[PDB]
Amino acid sequence: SQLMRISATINGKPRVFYVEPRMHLADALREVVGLTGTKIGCEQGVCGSCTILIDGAPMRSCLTLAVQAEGCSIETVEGLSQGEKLNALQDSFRRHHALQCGFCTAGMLATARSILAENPAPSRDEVREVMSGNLCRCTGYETIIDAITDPAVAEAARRGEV
Amino acid sequence: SQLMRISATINGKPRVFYVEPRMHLADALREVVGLTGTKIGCEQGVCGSCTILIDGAPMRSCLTLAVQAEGCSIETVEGLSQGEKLNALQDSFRRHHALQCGFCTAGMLATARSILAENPAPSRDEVREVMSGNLCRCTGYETIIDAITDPAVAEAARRGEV
Amino acid sequence: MMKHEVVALKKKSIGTSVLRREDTRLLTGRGRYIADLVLSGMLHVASLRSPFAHARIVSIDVADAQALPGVELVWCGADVAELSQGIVATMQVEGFQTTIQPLLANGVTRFVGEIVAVVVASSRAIAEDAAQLIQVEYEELPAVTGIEAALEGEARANDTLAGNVVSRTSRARDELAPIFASSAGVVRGQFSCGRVSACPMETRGAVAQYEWTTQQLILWTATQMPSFVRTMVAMFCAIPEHLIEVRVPDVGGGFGQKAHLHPEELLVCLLSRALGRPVRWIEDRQENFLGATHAKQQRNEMGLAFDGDGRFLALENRSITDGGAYNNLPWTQLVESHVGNAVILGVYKVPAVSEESIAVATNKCPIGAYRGVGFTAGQIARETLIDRAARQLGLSPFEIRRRNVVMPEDFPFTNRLGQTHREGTYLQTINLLEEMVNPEAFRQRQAEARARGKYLGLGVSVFNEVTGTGTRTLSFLGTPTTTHDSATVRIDPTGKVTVTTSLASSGQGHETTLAQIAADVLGVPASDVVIQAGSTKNTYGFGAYASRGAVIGAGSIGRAASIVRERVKQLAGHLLEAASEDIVIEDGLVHVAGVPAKGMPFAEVVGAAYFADATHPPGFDATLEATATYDPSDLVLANGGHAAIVEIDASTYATRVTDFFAVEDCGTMINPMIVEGQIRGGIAQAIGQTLLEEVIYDDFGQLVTTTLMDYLIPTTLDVPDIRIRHLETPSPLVPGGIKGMGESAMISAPAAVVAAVNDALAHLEVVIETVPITPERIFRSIQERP
Amino acid sequence: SDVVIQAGSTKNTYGFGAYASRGAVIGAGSIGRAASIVRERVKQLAGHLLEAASEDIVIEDGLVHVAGVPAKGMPFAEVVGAAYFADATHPPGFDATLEATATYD
Amino acid sequence: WTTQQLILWTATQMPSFVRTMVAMFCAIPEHLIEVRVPDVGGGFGQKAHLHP
Amino acid sequence: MKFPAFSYRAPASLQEVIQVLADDPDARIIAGGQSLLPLLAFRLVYPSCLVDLRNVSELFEISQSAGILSVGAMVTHFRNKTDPTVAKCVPILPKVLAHVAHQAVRNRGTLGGSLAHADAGAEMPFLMATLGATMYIASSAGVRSVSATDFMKGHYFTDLEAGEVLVRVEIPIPALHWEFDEYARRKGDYALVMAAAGLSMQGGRCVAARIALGAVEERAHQAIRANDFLVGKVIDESTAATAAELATEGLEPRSDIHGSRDLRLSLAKAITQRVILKAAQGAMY
Amino acid sequence: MKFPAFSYRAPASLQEVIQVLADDPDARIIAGGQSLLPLLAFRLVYPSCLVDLRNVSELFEISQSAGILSVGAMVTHFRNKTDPTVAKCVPILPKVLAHVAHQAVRNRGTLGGSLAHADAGAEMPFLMATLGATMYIASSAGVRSVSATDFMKGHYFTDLEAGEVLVRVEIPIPALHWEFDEYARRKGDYALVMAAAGLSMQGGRCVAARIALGAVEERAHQAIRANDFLVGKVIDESTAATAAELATEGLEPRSDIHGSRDLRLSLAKAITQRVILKAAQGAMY
Ligand SMILES: Cc1cc2nc3c(=O)[nH]c(=O)nc-3n(C[C@H](O)[C@H](O)[C@H](O)COP(=O)(O)OP(=O)(O)OC[C@H]3O[C@@H](n4cnc5c(N)ncnc54)[C@H](O)[C@@H]3O)c2cc1C
Ligand SMILES: Cc1cc2nc3c(=O)[nH]c(=O)nc-3n(C[C@H](O)[C@H](O)[C@H](O)COP(=O)(O)OP(=O)(O)OC[C@H]3O[C@@H](n4cnc5c(N)ncnc54)[C@H](O)[C@@H]3O)c2cc1C
Ligand SMILES: Nc1ccn([C@@H]2O[C@H](COP(=O)(O)OP(=O)(O)OC[C@H]3Oc4nc5nc(N)nc(O)c5nc4C(S)=C3S)[C@@H](O)[C@H]2O)c(=O)n1
Ligand code: SMO
Ligand code: SMO
Ligand code: FES
Ligand code: FES
Ligand code: FES
Ligand code: FES
Repeated sequence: SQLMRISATINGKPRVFYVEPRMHLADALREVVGLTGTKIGCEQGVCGSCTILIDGAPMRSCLTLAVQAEGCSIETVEGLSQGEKLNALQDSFRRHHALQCGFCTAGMLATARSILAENPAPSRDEVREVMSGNLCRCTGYETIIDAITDPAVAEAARRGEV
Repeated sequence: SQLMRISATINGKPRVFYVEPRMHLADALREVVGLTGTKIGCEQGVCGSCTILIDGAPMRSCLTLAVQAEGCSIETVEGLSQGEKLNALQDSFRRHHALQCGFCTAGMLATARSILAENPAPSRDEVREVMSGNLCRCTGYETIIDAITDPAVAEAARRGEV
Repeated sequence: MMKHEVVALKKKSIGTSVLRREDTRLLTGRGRYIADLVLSGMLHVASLRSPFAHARIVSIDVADAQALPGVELVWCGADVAELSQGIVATMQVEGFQTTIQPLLANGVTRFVGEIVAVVVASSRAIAEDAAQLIQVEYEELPAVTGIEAALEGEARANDTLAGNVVSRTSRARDELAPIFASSAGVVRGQFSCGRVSACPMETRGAVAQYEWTTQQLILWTATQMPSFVRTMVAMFCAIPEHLIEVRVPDVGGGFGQKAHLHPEELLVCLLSRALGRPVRWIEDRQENFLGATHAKQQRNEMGLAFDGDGRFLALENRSITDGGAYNNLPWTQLVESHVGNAVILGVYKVPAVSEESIAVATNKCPIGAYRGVGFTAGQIARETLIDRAARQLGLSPFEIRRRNVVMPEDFPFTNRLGQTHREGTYLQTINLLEEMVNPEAFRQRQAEARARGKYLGLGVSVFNEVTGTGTRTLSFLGTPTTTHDSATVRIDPTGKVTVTTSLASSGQGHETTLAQIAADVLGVPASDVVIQAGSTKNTYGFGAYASRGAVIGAGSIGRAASIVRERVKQLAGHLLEAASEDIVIEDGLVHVAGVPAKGMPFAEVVGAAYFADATHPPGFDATLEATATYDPSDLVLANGGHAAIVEIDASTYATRVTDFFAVEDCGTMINPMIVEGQIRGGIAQAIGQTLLEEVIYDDFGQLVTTTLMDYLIPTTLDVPDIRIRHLETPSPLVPGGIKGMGESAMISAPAAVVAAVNDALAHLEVVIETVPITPERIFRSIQERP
Repeated sequence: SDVVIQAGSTKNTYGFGAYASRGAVIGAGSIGRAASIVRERVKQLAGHLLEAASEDIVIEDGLVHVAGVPAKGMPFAEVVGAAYFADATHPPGFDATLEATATYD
Repeated sequence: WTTQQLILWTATQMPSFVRTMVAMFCAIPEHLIEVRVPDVGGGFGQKAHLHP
Repeated sequence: MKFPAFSYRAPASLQEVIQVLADDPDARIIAGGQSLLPLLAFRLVYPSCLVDLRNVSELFEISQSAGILSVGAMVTHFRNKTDPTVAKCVPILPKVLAHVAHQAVRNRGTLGGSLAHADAGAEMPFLMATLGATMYIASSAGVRSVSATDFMKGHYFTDLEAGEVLVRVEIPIPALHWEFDEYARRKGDYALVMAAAGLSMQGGRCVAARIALGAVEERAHQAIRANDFLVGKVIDESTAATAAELATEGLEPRSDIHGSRDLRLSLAKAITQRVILKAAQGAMY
Repeated sequence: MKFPAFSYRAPASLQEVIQVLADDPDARIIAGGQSLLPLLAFRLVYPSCLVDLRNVSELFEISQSAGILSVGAMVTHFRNKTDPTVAKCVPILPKVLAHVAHQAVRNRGTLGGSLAHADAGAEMPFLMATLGATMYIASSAGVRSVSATDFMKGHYFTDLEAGEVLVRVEIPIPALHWEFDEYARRKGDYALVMAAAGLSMQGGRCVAARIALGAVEERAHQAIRANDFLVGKVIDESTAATAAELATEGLEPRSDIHGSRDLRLSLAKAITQRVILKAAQGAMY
């Protein structure tokens, strides 16, 4: 067979999917698993739109073979909201108008959660530095920085709810 | 796996589909194979809306287990037209206004094809007799009898193209 | 009122039998019905129903069902009650008892088949598996099993009501006793019709998709009234209306059954919102018999008094409807007897009338609308008595009718019950029908049938019918309701036309006929027009029912098309130097009426309207898309007649309808081919109701007919070839003179068959006043002969 | 919150789209013209019911009332409901259509 | 083909324009064409052109 | 209305079929499925596994030998109604099958399935008993035979024991000339009453008669009183009428929504008289 | 932009990886995939199979022994930049890694992958050569070693032969105090030029110096002229400036869309001067 059985945990749920080695993880999540939240803007690892968390670490899903997801715990944007409510970070993005077309948002959230996991209240400079690998063509970035440093986001991060 | 690998030819093409024994052929064609032309109106073998041809013979697909399709050649309404044009029988149904809501049509065509295969020019009485197992709530049947006995249909039947 | 406007048009496409554009997808398996819809993550609902006609629900245990793998949710009446109290159905009628039908029985069930619990699972099969795991404890209560018990018994069908009489009305109460006592002749009958099911080949179904991130709900449903469903879901589920869209796929037959709000339609919306995933409800054949609606069950104790010449002196009718446990929405139990008695005089002049309409609640599924509604029962009773009166006097059934029908010289004529006849072919229909039948030859054939042990009978039925049903008609029927039906028409830049309607089709050809109407109004080929339907995103209307589609469609599309047509005329007149009022559009040519050379192609004028600012006259409104509602200014009465010949075997009591003749006058026919299809379809259902079909509830309230094995609908062997003739009396209240006719055959054809059976057995001095007329009933009638 | 914007389909309306900083303006103008057509019909009905000239009717905070007299007002929903389902409340020559289309430039 | 209708989903800033142009350049009757626009991830004028 | 869950097997041999049914008491056989699936759709039966007989070739055989027609249990109504051998040996069989359901159902339904289902209103159980056929039933222990009359014990009641498989039916080539008829709302519909008349005519006089009524009672009714009466008589309207009365007296049909007891009897008498006259007509032909 | 087709294997041992590569010449190794996948996306390479090293645990080891830091080929930039042993033994490593791409890329990229890819503008090939590291390469014939300088032969050109696997890199713990810097359009961007300076001071006088420039030419440039000049001098602005000129004279950068030869040299000089002063600062204090 050309397809390979891959076992990985996605957004807290153990999943089994079949993919050919030639397919990257971004495409697998989108087309095989059916989670289109992960976006593709370059497939070269530069734009960061496909950024997701693998075993808690942000990685480019376009530069990860789907087969390399074997035995890993993946988190995509779809797994963020708890129940039918935006979590603290998502709500902050909305309140600060940190998105327009929304295409870069999934990747932004992934990197942002990584930052907040290590530091609940990073400085604007630290945020601009770590977020420099995620491109946005609509916002001018300032409001994204505002959203990430919002006090409600810091509080949620401290309680481990970001 | 409670699913069984079934091998059957559908509309001239060899197909392989997986189904549970508890699923009848009508549901398998519609939901597993994706050919929704076959309709379900009673699931008791009475209405005839799910009538299809299996190895050239009309049968109730709601009363045939999907697993019983193994090794059989199935013909659904989707296989009738050739090259994006209605065939003689279909065109006749249209010219004589032999359908309204169209729900009984797939089954009507299956039985009609069978009739025409044995006799290209059946009498109106013969058609009413053989079609008595296909229910239509819209038309009053007269125009379906008209369509099947149309001279262009008989001609096409003789040329083996109905 | 602007909604009354009757736009002017030159008929070109209208009147021609254009082949149906929908046929191609419907003949290739590419129709898209409700069960064919596929949505990602779609879940399935199954229902557990009450096995008792009336019972208290002591307890319900759904733990095991909830635990079964694949099951996502299990609700009982209490769960639903928190989200919606149910379907509220009422009427602006004095003494009418409002009913609120709970989506799921809660604490008590009021009819076998009522839903007591629902299960949503990964598949329909698994949902059913889980439903069988639900444990329910009942306490059977005395049930109301029929009209007699409802009126004279102690048991109450619906405990939220005061007594079992849901509605009681009498619009005419003349003193008739002395007339019946002194008239030269009298004929009376205690007619009864059993319940029947619309029994469409495609059962009911709906799929809801609620999206929490937008708070928007999309409800796909096989309905004849999309705008109505959208508004009711909003009200009964307390969901903002603008956040709801109802979509209608191709529908496999409706016939009125799909012209009701179903508890399940609300349930899937509630379920999808609760689960955050699509929820699909596709009922099986048994559920269609158990939990949809039944129709036609009324008893009519009718009496007709007449003089020595056959002139009708008085008509008395006590009509009672077996309404079921609740009032269906939106027709209610008034759908039978109430609206039926309003037109009980039909086409005849009867000076003295006394009638009463009674609707009673029983522990059965609610009575509902089915092609012809309550008009059918009275038609059967009156026409049968009229034929009996004729035989008693030695007059032909055609002659006695000529002596009582509203005559050509009589129009306009207002009968005793307030119906004004303005334009129709009553007399001409009787004469044409007789010519078609050739009674002289029938008498010869009949006499020669006795020698073969066959009873041949001729039955006649002449009718008139309210069509284009809108506000005015609903007022006349005693069920006050204001209607609203808008259409949108856009002339696309290249000169093509896009029409959007609120009308929903279930096989009657709107996709083709509405295009024919729009084409004629704008003076373009029908092939250049497309009809958009099945979405509430634009336009708003009551839908297709009461033979109103052709009329309402003609009127609304007419008005909307007229608005943009006028703007095209204004621009054309400006360029051609002529008053807009003098511009016409014909065969795609926009020109000065009477002067084709002084014109421009339609596409060129439209092109300029969109993209040539400099060509616009001052004050011009370049908008080439408009919307308008339409409602006829008065009744739009269609008419016709039917004659049936039946043969009954003297030894086996087998009955066969050997001939059927139809005369129809629906004003201007849009598509003769489609109209005849409607006539033949209605005639088949009529034969079904009169000789084969019956939904049966036994003495305990159990539904004994839940399969196609026990519920017999006509086959190719039950319906004969049918002969049809047409007459056209244009309505001045509808563009093109169009009148409706969808229900015509189911109003009148049943009467023709019943009359035929009675004519066949007349020589034995036997009558049959109950439908369906089965071999058992014929056997019994003949055995008890005098 | 009582309004929803439908876009992304050519089934109804026709426009050049969003470009040259025209969205807010073209949207305001076209939606304004369309809403005004139906707004006037609501005022005509409200005027009839409140016995006042349409030009003196104002709709603010979901209240349809005579300018300066919010005392003789009716909630928006009540007037609209009558427009759709209360034929007897309609003034002579009224056009009950509460959906309209208009181009703006 | 059974309805002769075309649905074109496209990330465009000018849907009506695209619909009219498809009809013109492909000789397909305009009333049988519907253009749909899903959420679009930025255009800035680039998606305000008819693409081959 | 969806079938309950179950496993599926289609063994290539009879012994394996017998073994599976024997090993699993809840397993049930499936042939054409035209009676079983509707039952499953109504969830009136809950088999653990369905054992298809499609791959047991011998059950599809039709043959003749020494005055007897052998029809395998898996022979479809369609084949029985069109097969040359059957047509020449037992011509009454295809004439009766014309009344059974419709084309589509007949393309799947089998003789064995019809007999095992044993609907008291079915044509095959009635006909086989009337024609004096013999059923051959297989079990782990071997093959046993039983008359068609003993096989059909009542509505949905046969002599079939747990784990047994009806293998074939052997029909003696009739000496009597048979004619059949029935009363159904519409041809193809389950009959309210059916009747068969087998006659032997020597001249224009009846020498032997076998009159049978079906669907009136739970089992075929061999009208001995009518048989005896017809012996030695010239069959005419009055005689056929008297025999019809004798054939229906004592019968007790069940009253239901499709017909009362009295209607049933009246119809049974009318149909019986009709078939007797028809058989007399054909016999002398 | 989709990868061409290929098979995949992720063997549990180094020996097996070697066997796979030996048996299939068209097979290629995949580590973090951050440099190979982009090439596959452009279809610049067509491997028959990709052999993942993810399951070869020995390649993930980090250890120190007798003055030398051992880093396995599969150690990610992230681990190298945060590991305690690496930080204590070779503090210049994590400081250089801060310039490599961004967090997401450093979470998958590895030391071995970076070295084997051998981009002339990459930090690791430059740093390892400059630090005098030794690479250990395994093949079917055994394990061999080569200096980091000899390992990096040019842009996308290493001493690696067909079927070989870089197993680990051994870095001698430095006696010199190192500082690093580079010029990149934006921090993280591939540098136009990078420089490293390692110094030893006796009071305010330099006694040992190692100046190296990378990304200017295809291989790291050890500025011997500069090294020899700095020895014995007090390192101030003017001295660092002269050393910078000595370090860049002779270099031949290539002009492209991101910078001309002259710009490159100007930048090389500025960056080198800066790092030298920074190194002298850290060395003395
Ligand atoms: C709409 C409709 C109308 C019909 N009308 C009529 C009619 O008018 N007249 C008529 O007589 N029939 C009628 N039938 C039924 C038809 O004849 C069935 O095919 C028949 O009754 C059952 O045969 P089958 O091969 O389908 O068997 P199946 O349905 O598979 O099963 C029949 C039963 O017999 C058992 N069984 C099957 N084969 C064997 C065997 N060899 N040994 C032991 N047990 C076995 C099965 O386990 C099951 O319990 C109708 C069916 C339908 C759906
Ligand atoms: C947007 C972007 C920006 C980047 N910016 C920089 C930057 O600023 N500086 C920089 O230095 N790098 C940069 N990188 C590249 C990054 O450092 C890569 O991770 C590294 O160059 C390759 O390591 P890898 O583990 O991903 O290996 P892979 O991509 O898997 O492959 C490396 C190559 O070496 C081979 N290979 C891998 N491991 C071995 C082994 N142990 N033995 C033998 N052959 C082997 C492979 O077959 C392949 O040819 C960037 C990458 C991206 C996507
Ligand atoms: N003068 C006229 C009148 C009617 N027509 C055509 O015949 C149709 C039915 O006529 P109309 O009386 O206008 O009624 P509706 O269009 O509103 O259809 C509903 C009507 O249609 C009937 N016929 C049905 N036919 C089918 N196939 N399916 C249903 O569900 C039907 N339901 C019934 C019932 S019940 C009803 S209320 C119209 O749509 C039109 O295409 C025409 O060509 N010219
Ligand atoms: O929908 Mo028709 O009026 S019963
Ligand atoms: O779409 Mo903006 O006009 S360049
Ligand atoms: S799509 Fe992965 S980095 Fe751009
Ligand atoms: S919001 Fe559009 S690219 Fe970021
Ligand atoms: S659904 Fe199969 S016969 Fe009705
Ligand atoms: S066309 Fe509607 S049921 Fe036949």
